[PDB]
Amino acid sequence: MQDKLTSVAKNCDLTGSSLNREVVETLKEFLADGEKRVQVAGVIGSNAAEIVKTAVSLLFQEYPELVSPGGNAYTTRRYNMYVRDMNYFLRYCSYAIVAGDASVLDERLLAGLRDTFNSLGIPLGPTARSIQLMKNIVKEKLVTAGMTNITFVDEPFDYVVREISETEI
Amino acid sequence: MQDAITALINSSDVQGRYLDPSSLDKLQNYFQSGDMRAKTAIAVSANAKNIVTKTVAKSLLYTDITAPGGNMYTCRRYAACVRDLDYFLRYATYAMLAGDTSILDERILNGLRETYNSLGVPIGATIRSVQAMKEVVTSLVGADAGREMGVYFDHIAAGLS
Amino acid sequence: MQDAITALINSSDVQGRYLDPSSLDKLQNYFQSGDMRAKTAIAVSANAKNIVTKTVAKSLLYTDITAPGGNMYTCRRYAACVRDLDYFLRYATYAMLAGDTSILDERILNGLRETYNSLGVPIGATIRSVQAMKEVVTSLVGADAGREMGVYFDHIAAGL
Amino acid sequence: MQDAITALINSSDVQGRYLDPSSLDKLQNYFQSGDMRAKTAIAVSANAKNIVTKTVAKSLLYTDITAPGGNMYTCRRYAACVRDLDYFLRYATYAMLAGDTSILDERILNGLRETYNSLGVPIGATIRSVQAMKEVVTSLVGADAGREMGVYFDHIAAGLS
Amino acid sequence: MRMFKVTACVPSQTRIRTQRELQNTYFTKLVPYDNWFREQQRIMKMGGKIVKVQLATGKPGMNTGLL
Amino acid sequence: SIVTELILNADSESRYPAPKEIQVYQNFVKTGEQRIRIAKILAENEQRIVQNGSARFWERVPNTPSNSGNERKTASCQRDQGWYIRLIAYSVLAGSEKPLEEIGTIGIKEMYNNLEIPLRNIVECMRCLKEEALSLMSEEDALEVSAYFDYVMRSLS
Amino acid sequence: SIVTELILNADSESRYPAPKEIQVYQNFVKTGEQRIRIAKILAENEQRIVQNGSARFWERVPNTPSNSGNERKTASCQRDQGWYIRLIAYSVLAGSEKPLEEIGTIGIKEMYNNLEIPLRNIVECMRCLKEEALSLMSEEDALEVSAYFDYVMRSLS
Amino acid sequence: SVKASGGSPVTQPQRYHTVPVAVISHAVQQDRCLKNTELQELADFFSSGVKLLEIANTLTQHADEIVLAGANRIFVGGSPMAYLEKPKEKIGLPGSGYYVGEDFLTAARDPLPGGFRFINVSRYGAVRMKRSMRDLAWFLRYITYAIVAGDGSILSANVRGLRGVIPEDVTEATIVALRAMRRQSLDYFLEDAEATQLVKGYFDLLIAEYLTDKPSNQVRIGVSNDQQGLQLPQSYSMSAEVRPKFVFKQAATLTQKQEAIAAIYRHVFERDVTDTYGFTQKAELESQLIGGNISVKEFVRRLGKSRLYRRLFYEPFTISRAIELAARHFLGRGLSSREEFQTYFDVMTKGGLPALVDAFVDSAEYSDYFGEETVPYLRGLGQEAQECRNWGPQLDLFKYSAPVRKVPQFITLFGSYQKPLPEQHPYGCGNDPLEIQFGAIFPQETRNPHPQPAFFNKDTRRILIGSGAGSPDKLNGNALGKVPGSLGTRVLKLEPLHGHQSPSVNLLHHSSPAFIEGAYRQVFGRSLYEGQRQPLSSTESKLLGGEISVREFVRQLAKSKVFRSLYWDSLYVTKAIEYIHRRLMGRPTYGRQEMNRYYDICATRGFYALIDAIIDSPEYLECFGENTVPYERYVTARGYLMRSPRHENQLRRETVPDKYNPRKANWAA
Ligand SMILES: *[C@H](C)[C@H]1/C(=C/c2[nH]c(/C=C3N=C(/C=C4\NC(=O)C(CC)=C4C)C(C)=C\3CCC(=O)O)c(CCC(=O)O)c2C)NC(=O)[C@@H]1C
Ligand SMILES: *[C@H](C)[C@H]1/C(=C/c2[nH]c(/C=C3N=C(/C=C4\NC(=O)C(CC)=C4C)C(C)=C\3CCC(=O)O)c(CCC(=O)O)c2C)NC(=O)[C@@H]1C
Ligand SMILES: *[C@H](C)[C@H]1/C(=C/c2[nH]c(/C=C3N=C(/C=C4\NC(=O)C(CC)=C4C)C(C)=C\3CCC(=O)O)c(CCC(=O)O)c2C)NC(=O)[C@@H]1C
Ligand SMILES: *[C@H](C)[C@H]1/C(=C/c2[nH]c(/C=C3N=C(/C=C4\NC(=O)C(CC)=C4C)C(C)=C\3CCC(=O)O)c(CCC(=O)O)c2C)NC(=O)[C@@H]1C
Ligand SMILES: *[C@H](C)[C@H]1/C(=C/c2[nH]c(/C=C3N=C(/C=C4\NC(=O)C(CC)=C4C)C(C)=C\3CCC(=O)O)c(CCC(=O)O)c2C)NC(=O)[C@@H]1C
Ligand SMILES: *[C@H](C)[C@H]1/C(=C/c2[nH]c(/C=C3N=C(/C=C4\NC(=O)C(CC)=C4C)C(C)=C\3CCC(=O)O)c(CCC(=O)O)c2C)NC(=O)[C@@H]1C
Ligand SMILES: *[C@H](C)[C@H]1/C(=C/c2[nH]c(/C=C3N=C(/C=C4\NC(=O)C(CC)=C4C)C(C)=C\3CCC(=O)O)c(CCC(=O)O)c2C)NC(=O)[C@@H]1C
Ligand SMILES: CCC1=C(C)/C(=C/C2=NC(=C\c3[nH]c(/C=C4\NC(=O)[C@H](C)[C@H]4CC)c(C)c3CCC(=O)O)/C(CCC(=O)O)=C2C)NC1=O
Repeated sequence: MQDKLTSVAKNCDLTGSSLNREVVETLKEFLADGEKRVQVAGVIGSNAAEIVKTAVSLLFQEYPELVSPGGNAYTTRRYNMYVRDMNYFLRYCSYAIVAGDASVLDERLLAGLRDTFNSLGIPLGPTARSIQLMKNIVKEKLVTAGMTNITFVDEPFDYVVREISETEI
Repeated sequence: MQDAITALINSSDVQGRYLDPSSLDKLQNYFQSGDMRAKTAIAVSANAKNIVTKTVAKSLLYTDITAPGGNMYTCRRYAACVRDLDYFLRYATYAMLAGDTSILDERILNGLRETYNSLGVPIGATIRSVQAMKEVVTSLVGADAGREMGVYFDHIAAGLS
Repeated sequence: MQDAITALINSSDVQGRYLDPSSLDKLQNYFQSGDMRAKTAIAVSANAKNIVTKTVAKSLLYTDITAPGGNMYTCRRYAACVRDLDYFLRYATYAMLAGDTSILDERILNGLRETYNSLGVPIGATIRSVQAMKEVVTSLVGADAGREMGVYFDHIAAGL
Repeated sequence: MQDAITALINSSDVQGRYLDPSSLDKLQNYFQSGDMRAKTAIAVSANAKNIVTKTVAKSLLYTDITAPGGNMYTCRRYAACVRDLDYFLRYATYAMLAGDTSILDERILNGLRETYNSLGVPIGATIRSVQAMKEVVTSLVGADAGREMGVYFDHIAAGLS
Repeated sequence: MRMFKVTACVPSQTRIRTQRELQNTYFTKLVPYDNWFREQQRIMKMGGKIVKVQLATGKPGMNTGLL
Repeated sequence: SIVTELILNADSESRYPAPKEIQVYQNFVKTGEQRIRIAKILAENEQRIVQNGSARFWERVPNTPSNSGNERKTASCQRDQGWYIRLIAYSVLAGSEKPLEEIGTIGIKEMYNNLEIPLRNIVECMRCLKEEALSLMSEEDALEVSAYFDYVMRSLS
Repeated sequence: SIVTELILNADSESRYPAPKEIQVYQNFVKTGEQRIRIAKILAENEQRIVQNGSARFWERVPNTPSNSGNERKTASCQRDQGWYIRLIAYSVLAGSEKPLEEIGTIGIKEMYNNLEIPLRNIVECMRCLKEEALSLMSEEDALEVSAYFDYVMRSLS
Repeated sequence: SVKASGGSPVTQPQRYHTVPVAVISHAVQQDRCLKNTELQELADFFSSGVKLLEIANTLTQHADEIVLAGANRIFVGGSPMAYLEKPKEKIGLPGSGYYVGEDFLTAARDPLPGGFRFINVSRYGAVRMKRSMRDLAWFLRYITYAIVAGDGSILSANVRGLRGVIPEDVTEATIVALRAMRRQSLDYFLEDAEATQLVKGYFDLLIAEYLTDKPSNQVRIGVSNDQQGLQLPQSYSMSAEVRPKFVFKQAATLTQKQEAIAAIYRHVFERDVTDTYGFTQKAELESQLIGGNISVKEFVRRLGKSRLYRRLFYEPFTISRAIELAARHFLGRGLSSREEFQTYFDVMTKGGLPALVDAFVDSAEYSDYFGEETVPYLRGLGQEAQECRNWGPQLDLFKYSAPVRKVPQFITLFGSYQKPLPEQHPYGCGNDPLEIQFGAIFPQETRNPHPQPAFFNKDTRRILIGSGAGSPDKLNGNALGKVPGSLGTRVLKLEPLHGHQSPSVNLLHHSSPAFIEGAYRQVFGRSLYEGQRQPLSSTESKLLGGEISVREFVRQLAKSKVFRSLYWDSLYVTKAIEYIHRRLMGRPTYGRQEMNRYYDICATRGFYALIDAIIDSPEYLECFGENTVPYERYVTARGYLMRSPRHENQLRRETVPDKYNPRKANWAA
């Protein structure tokens, strides 16, 4: 996996344009938000359990059939698996927020995720909904902490959804 | 494809000899079971759409597969699953009439796994659907003919895994 | 791996209801047949080598597949065929004791067609061997026990 | 497709230069051998049927391949083997006339080994048949023309290997 | 081939986190010479203690005949 | 087999077999016993049919590769006659000429041209074998036997 | 024994013995009186079992090292027969073939090949001993004993 | 971004334990028939099944009373049983015959703990009350399930960690209710002392396991910086099947040591092949293990370096596949990432197979999992937290058919994870025929399996290499393509015919037999046999008399029974679709749009409608019109590469010196 700086530096040699003006501008823009990325990751790590618990409770509110008999969140075994996987998603999204690059998600979260979920019958719609709920809760916590320009926080979660959701149109 | 008679003929032909008494006995068994096979084929033809409807209701409806984001979500994917089930039922009837699973291997199973993996179709769900279809057919037709058709339904299920 | 009790419990649990009289009746039939199923499992465990010997003698010996150029030619492939027959008998006994075919679907048919087709093992001869084994087991353990073993023998044969 | 002239032209073309004296000498050699090549092509065209007949007789007949269960059993597979040998002979004649093996590579040998492996056709038997065909052609058209055709027969045999 | 008779105690440093089943960590065994450097490094990096080392097989200072 | 023909015909239209096709299937499986009897008749009498047909064929066509003094050629001709009798028995069993056409009729001219066997001689031998086989059979049972012998002869001509 | 087998089964899964294992253990310890009395009748009738079995074994297999006119060979063969009877008594007491396997089955073929005693002869003698010992006890008692005798014969083949 | 797929194996994880399942699983994982003790356990369980069924039925018949006894012990100020929702039967499902026709109207017509505070039903809320009542009924239902199953696992796996999921405010209350229920249950036998013992045991197990306070997740720490760390809840491990683990002890009896050695053989060689292959040297190794000179680790290391292991799992395989198999044989797991494969490939390149065995056995992971005395065992689903990245490959590696697959399964997937969609059919590599003159040659799924599925959506369009063939007038728009083996301007074209007999010698570009043979050779790929053209003779006549065009002649050729038998009767349906499209349109299909359209046509109407749809397509009219026989216009990348096997023209490799007096130092004395 790579972070933003590593990918940009390697692309500098790959593309043959070296350290031109556009690369310098993108590097400066990225470095301007680095402290905010670290702060966002700190907030996510300090409130991980609360975020996951809130998101899973809201998911079971919006999908009451999940916890009913025959549902996928039926029994504490599957409930614990739900919580565990949502923690996985939150952890790797925090990693991607720090790195500024989505390669960590590609290599350690999304590679083979669809195969696993098809094998185990894990529904993807509720998975995307839970990721979006976690994203909303993280945004609420960041607004509470006083952060202002936190658009990049949307990038991992949304991206993950786009990678796991099926094609409808 | 290849049916029971052709299977016995080829088994004798690779050795370059006439049908031995055991092959003749097997051929007589197939000839005697032909009447039951024809009756089962008639019954399945009459109620094919009903069989598929009952299969979908028994194994797929009101699950996370048909919920939004599921693989049977949207009308086109629902219709595609129904089309695949129709193919399975028709070719199971063909194989039951023929007395051999050769047509199933040739036409249905040779590449279905990789196709489903590429499309993202849940193979476990479709195996459960095929087993539910076997149950529906055995309830419609009977025990003996239901078991005879379930032989080929089980072959389809094994080939899907 | 899943047995009859697991299947019935799961079918009741999916709809979130206690064991209805039909499921209780199926469980009772399974439990009551358990005595003879264990008895015939003991008999098969005691006579597995003889069963395989008789099966090979009456279905594979003195045919084309034993002569050179056949798939049972050379001692290594003969031993491999005998081992496959032992596998089929042992897993049929497993499936009988469990009262379910899940073990066969999980550890026999999962990859059997791919293995046999990649190695060139003839499917038809294997089906005939499984049929001969079913006949031998039926003649050894009796009519009803032989029939309930032959259910799983036929499941294996239809899987191929 | 390349012939000798086009091969020399392309080899000089990648260097962006006219044909050097060595290439001109090779071109003169091809022009000189053109008469023998035409004579050999005429002879092979006139005797193709019995060439393939002799090849099959001296390489495949009265072996396990033509016995029941062999790959040349049944008339359909015998005819298919004869057709493949006809293709080999015709395209070897084309390649000999062209002075280049390009047509064999792009019209015969592309995926032929994979095709035979998929069908179960014995590769060793095919190689032996190609060698027998080379010997038969050498007997028909002499030593020099025989070895000239044997170059492309051996190219086919190596492509099958 | 040269063999070392090695006695060591290599406790697990992560058995609480992984909840692996308890295993005996005090062993004595013959380690081939070609694997002894790596084995010793592994034991050292796991926090274990090498108690005794002996040249069970072979002679010190041999120039040939190691195979 | 006629069952394979019916199933493939139904499949080309992506439909279950029509009532007429089911009637054809039922009528075919109804007559399996007679087909097995005819096939057994052909199997039992194959050698004497081959011998008598070879005698008649060599009397009628003496200038043939079989009786050119080559023992191997004679044996190969006899084996071919037995093989075609066997294929006709297969076709009788299957209720269709598909076994005979797929084992010994598609590419028959190519194979025998490569073997350098005159096709007219093979037609004459097939006719002699057909006469011999029809001798040792009732006409009602010999209907399909004669039809399949004629099928071979037409494929060779 | 059965007890150690159950305990090792539980230990391999790192769990306390399951209720079914406990029930099997209780059923086994209940039959201790029967096992002890079978072992007693095996010890008291060991000499006659050895004598009758050796007589029958020499009747059916005369060409054997024991029946070769050597006093010491005959004595050692009868000693071996008595030893295997004792091992079968041990197995009856333990409820499993573990004592027999540990004492006189693992490595039996190597030991007897080193002694140049044909293995088929020893299998015949074991069969004779089994048929002699089974006649001196109730059929219900025999179920265990015969099985252990079979364990000697299978291991020796 | 991640379009590569390793496949989705069919997995059925265990959700709880049953007595038969546990016994049979233990027997299965040791590769032997049931023991006498295990058969006795099964017989004892079966003989007692009727009593268990009677107990479960007794508890079921009084379920309302037991749940009411539990609820009344903790709830005040309301009726708790009003919030107990029973399961509802799904009546009138489609196809059930509940409604006949399209007419739907006529179908109808123990002391409390210190300081315990009760829960006010009204202030607790409808949601929480429904939660509580369904929880009590669920507890009773799972207790009856555990009674029938003969194992309390279905309880233990589902209540350990439940404390806290059920609010910590009411955990005490929960216990109270459970005890109340227990009391009521024990009031329903009072005459057996064995059924009461069983019910007491199950209730006590439920209470004891529910009292565990936040059980720790089992952490799987990454073995290197290229591997991720994971967590597995204890419930998943408890519900999963149990690995029988063998620990070698020098003080154990010979039989137990031999059992452990057999386990080692079953793991390293996938089966005890030692006797079959005459592994006599095994004896010496076994002695060195039995006497305690070496450990299980050194025994496994010597086994990996033995000639038997080389013969079994090195000689038949390439280096990549051999590494992938050795991963399972020496670590009990598949490879995790391509960096791990790279390190092991470097190890194998430097030192060979013994070096690879040393790298596996000497790893810190081996000592972490198996130490020195534990026999290596298969890890995987249910034993520890699994990664998604190697899901399919590892599940396929643990199957007995793993040594039958020769194409690598891990390095290929790991490489394709980093790449865009592959150059292949959207339905997989098995749907791409060989691009040869004739014959539908496809990769068989079950013979030498190497499927590499990818997530092609419905809108992907394939990139095809134009062959440059066609008439000069139908060019200059795609004239930049060039493919070897293409007959460029040699297309078969027949101008339509328009009271006197024709001349004896009238010459076209191709004679009528030559044109007909060319049409047959294009449609069928090759010339048919002698009699096979008999069914089409009339059609040929209609082509020679101008009754039909070349397009209609091609359509009739493709509709013939010979074409159907050659390319439709014994072909997978979409494989037949793709091959027929390549033969008639002259190109492969672009993507799932055309493939789905033709598959729907084949599903609804059949083969003849498919031929009509292909021939009547506007692209067919644009490319071939009515008078031209089709021809190959596009090839795939692999088909192009198979026709270009010579590269000697590109290996031309890559004068006056630019320096005076080279390679000399300044101011040399
Ligand atoms: C209401 C206007 C009409 C009607 C409705 C009705 N629907 C069902 C069940 C289902 N409806 C759907 C619909 C969709 N699935 C999709 O993917 C889409 C595209 C977004 C749609 C519209 C499905 C899949 C089902 C099956 C059940 C499920 O959801 O899994 C029923 C059947 C109820 C039953 O079980 O009997 C009915 C009756 N009924 C009317 O009277 C109206 C005309
Ligand atoms: C229904 C039981 C399950 C299901 C099915 C499903 N299938 C598709 C789409 C396709 N399925 C096939 C399969 C076949 N090809 C063959 O040749 C044969 C034998 C005749 C079969 C069965 C094919 C070719 C397609 C076409 C894909 C396309 O759209 O081009 C879908 C739609 C998938 C999509 O992404 O649109 C579905 C949903 N899915 C389930 O969940 C059921 C369990
Ligand atoms: C003769 C020295 C001993 C003897 C032999 C015996 N063999 C059979 C039958 C079979 N023998 C084989 C042997 C092989 N198969 C192989 O692939 C190879 C490797 C090249 C060998 C050696 C087989 C497969 C059979 C089975 C029958 C068959 O050939 O189809 C028998 C008859 C067995 C029966 O019960 O029918 C016998 C008697 N017996 C002795 O006592 C000699 C010491
Ligand atoms: C015997 C009835 C027929 C026969 C069999 C045959 N099999 C092999 C090789 C293998 N068979 C298996 C099968 C299994 N292994 C398992 O663990 C299980 C599940 C319990 C099964 C079903 C496997 C994995 C192999 C490959 C490994 C091995 O060689 O042992 C062979 C040898 C093939 C070869 O050429 O190597 C043979 C001959 N063949 C016949 O002709 C009989 C009809
Ligand atoms: C004869 C020397 C040997 C032999 C041959 C054989 N071939 C087939 C069938 C096919 N042959 C091909 C080969 C080609 N495809 C091409 O495009 C070209 C270049 C023009 C060639 C040479 C193909 C594709 C087939 C498949 C069937 C078809 O005709 O389309 C057979 C028949 C096998 C069958 O099972 O149908 C045979 C027998 N076999 C031998 O044993 C000889 C040594
Ligand atoms: C006898 C009626 C006529 C005759 C025949 C003749 N045949 C051969 C040689 C061969 N015949 C075959 C035949 C077949 N192969 C098949 O696959 C089938 C379909 C089932 C058939 C009928 C073959 C393969 C051969 C080649 C030799 C072999 O044994 O494999 C000969 C000898 C030819 C030679 O050159 O030696 C002859 C003479 N000849 C006549 O004159 C009769 C009209
Ligand atoms: C130019 C920047 C570089 C270059 C290019 C080059 N390309 C080809 C040939 C082909 N290019 C394609 C690409 C596509 N076809 C498509 O439909 C699409 C998607 C819209 C793409 C990207 C293809 C398919 C070909 C094959 C031929 C064809 O046109 O069909 C060539 C010629 C190769 C040949 O000799 O056949 C070249 C030279 N080459 C360079 O050196 C530049 C860096
Ligand atoms: C870091 C990348 C990664 C992921 C994502 C992952 C997922 C994952 N989830 C699993 C289980 C599970 N996951 C879920 C549920 C869900 N899961 C969700 O992400 C949803 C929120 C929810 C459904 C909407 C369930 C119910 C199971 C247990 C399946 C069973 O019943 O066996 C399993 C199988 C058990 C295991 O070995 O852990 C895996 C591998 N593993 C990984 O390495």
